[PDB]
Amino acid sequence: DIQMTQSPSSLSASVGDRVTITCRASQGISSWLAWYQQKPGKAPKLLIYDASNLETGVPSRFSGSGSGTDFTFTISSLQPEDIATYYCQQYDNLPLTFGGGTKVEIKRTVAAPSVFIFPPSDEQLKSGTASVVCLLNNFYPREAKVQWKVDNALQSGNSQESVTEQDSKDSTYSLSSTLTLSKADYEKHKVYACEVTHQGLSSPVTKSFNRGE
Amino acid sequence: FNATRFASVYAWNRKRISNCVADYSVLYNLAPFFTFKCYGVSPTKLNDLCFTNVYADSFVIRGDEVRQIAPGQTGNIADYNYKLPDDFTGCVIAWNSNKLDSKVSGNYNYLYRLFRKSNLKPFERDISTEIYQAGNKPCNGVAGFNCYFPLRSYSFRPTYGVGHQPYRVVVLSFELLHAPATVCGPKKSTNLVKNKCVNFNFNGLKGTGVLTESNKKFLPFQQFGRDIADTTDAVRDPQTL
Amino acid sequence: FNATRFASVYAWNRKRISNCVADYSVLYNLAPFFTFKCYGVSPTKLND
Amino acid sequence: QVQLVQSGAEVKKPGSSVKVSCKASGGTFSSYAISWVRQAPGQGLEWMGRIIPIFGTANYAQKFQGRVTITADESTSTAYMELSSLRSEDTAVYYCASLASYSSGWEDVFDIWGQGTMVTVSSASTKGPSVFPLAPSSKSTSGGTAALGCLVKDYFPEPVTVSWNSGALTSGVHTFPAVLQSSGLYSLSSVVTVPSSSLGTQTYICNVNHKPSNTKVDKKVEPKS
Amino acid sequence: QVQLQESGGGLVQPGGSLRLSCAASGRTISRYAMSWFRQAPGKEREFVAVARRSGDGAFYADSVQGRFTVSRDDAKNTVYLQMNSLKPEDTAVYYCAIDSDTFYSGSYDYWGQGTQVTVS
Ligand SMILES: *[C@@H]1O[C@H](CO)[C@@H](O)[C@H](O)[C@H]1NC(C)=O
Repeated sequence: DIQMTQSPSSLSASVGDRVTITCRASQGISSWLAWYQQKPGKAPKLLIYDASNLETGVPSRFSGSGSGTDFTFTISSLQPEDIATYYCQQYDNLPLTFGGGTKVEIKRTVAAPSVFIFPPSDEQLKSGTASVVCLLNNFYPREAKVQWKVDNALQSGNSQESVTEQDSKDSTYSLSSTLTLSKADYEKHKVYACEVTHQGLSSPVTKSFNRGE
Repeated sequence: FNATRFASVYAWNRKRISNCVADYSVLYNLAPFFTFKCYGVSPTKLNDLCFTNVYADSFVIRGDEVRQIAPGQTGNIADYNYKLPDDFTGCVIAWNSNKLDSKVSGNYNYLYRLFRKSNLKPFERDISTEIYQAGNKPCNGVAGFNCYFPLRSYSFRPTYGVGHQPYRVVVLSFELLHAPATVCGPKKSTNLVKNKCVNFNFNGLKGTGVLTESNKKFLPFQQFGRDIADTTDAVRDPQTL
Repeated sequence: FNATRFASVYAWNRKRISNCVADYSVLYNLAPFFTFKCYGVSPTKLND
Repeated sequence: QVQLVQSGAEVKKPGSSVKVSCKASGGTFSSYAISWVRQAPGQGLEWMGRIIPIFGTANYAQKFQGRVTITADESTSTAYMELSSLRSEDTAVYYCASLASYSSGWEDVFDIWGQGTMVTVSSASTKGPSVFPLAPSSKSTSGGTAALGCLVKDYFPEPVTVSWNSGALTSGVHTFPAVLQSSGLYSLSSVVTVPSSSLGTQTYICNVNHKPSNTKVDKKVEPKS
Repeated sequence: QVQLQESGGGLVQPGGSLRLSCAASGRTISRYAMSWFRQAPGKEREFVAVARRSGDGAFYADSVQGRFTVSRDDAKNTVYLQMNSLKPEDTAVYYCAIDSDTFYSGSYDYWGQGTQVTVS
């Protein structure tokens, strides 16, 4: 099946700025292209049915142009409803194919995380398993690093991490890690520590607790 | 003509062209326009005439099926999808569209009707697709003999030849009575000579005679004056009126 | 239709037809026939 | 006017066939048609197939022939999609949308869309989450505020709703996307940021609910020093 | 931890051009790409520009692309920044960061000190 590629994959611009999107195809489609905007995990909204014709009710803010093997999609102004992935839909042939999507996030500026730590509770320890969680809140850019150094020795392969999307309330992000261990391992070790590095910390930040605390 | 979107030969698209200056050389100069057939008018003269009204139709059909697009013809397209009046005047234009409309066992979006409850009237359009009644067997749900669905597709597979390959057709329907007129060619105007025998072409009306300031009270909604036997006795200037 | 002396498609049966009426409104359209179709032209046109 | 309403989420073990359907309303059945598309997590859309019920014609993408069939009827005015031999990778949401390449010469791009049906494939069976509160340190304070949380683990299938004070609290409430364990069970987490003075003086409680099993869980949150 | 400090900047008349510089000592400078940042009063940190070893021109944020330039000199362990036609917006406090990872394509920026800019 004929494929297409969207370039670049990610964008960052402030509200009110002009933004452009493009995608690439291996063979020349005869202008049989359409464009969609989709909120991550939500129903797509149809934008453009013919390469340069907007759909019913679509605002004039959206437009596009191009021909042959390539096309371009642009917006006159990045507006509040714009943190979404833009897909260029190919329908030149019977087998429908969809682009990888171009994602845009509001360009807000670096913000330091709120670094917090978690020694586990008794109710969990009664199950025979122990855990420790490290939390980062409301930071920018998209990612930050968290590492476990139980007994001041770095460890790998016993923790799970989850990350949120961009927080549109202040265009920041959050991250946390959950360390997992057994009761025997919990008793064997003495000190548990989490260390953090991010775009906005003057130096690595350490949070830790001991057996008696 | 250059629109990416062309409707089916039923529910056929119709666009009215008014208050413009036409130039038909941009059409027949195009390479893909292999077929350019006109009834009641010739290709060479289109740019010299002026028309009281203009209407353009468009649709997609097979190659050999374009044969059915002519006055008073009979056939699936001529009778159940699109029929020209016996006295139609205008041009029928079609060209190959495989590069656009051909897909492997696809192109369902372009449809037609094989049969209908009754033959279509000229320029009659039917958006509905209800099932033809069988008559011999009660039929509200689907049934046998005649309760088959009217619509059906070529599938426009590229392996098809011109006999089944897609043809993109646009039909120009004209009224060629004289003014009032709003659509016609780039013919330049000239000063108006009076009281001297002069060849005149008033909005497409060619003739030879002497032009004099008329003293008969034309009402504001009248645009021509005919003597006995259809002879044009008077005409109003389309510029100074 | 009703002979059914063609139980195997291998070595299928053939017949030639001429000099008759061919009233398709009855043929291939009565209750016993579950399906019926014509290619290239509708049965309504073929009827006449 | 035409609208689409889909069936509820359907779940079963790997290697089986999952049913999915959505009603046809507005106009009638014989002036209607359906195609189905896939939206798996962390990726874009995908097209499965198309049906025009009254034609009897149907098509499927090169990726889905044989594994997929489509049927519909006028008595109930709805479409019937079925997928067979599902992998764990098949976990995704399936949308049915109104077809446009069915008549009068407009194109095949989907205007009307359904609500989406979630299918998740795993060896596990319907059971509730395991929940345990959290106990942040006193050194976990910053800007006169502290973060508290409760975790959700070992539940299948989706969805799960996490709320604070049974939904009575919303300021600073944060949630996390779920993750899937190797055992085939999901997990979730959520936190809320509150002033250091308010906590202890005012009760803060996490709440977790599991719609498939119709069970509810809640517990208190307190830091420690 | 490593040391890093700026030089230049300061008060200027509106509409002029200003220079800025930043350097380190006693450690390898090539292994890290040196980046530069900004903070408006009462508002958080901003990215501006960065220069790499390849020397493929400059690299900018959204706003600073049409008014800024950057260059470096490894032999002197110093980086340079250039500003044009300073505006009232240039009443903020900057920072000088380094992509603190050994020959990393990405960046974990680290800065030691920052200085102010103010149009009179
Ligand atoms: C046509 O143009 C001429 C020259 O500008 C002008 O004198 C005349 O009034 C115009 N007539 C109409 C009907 O516009």
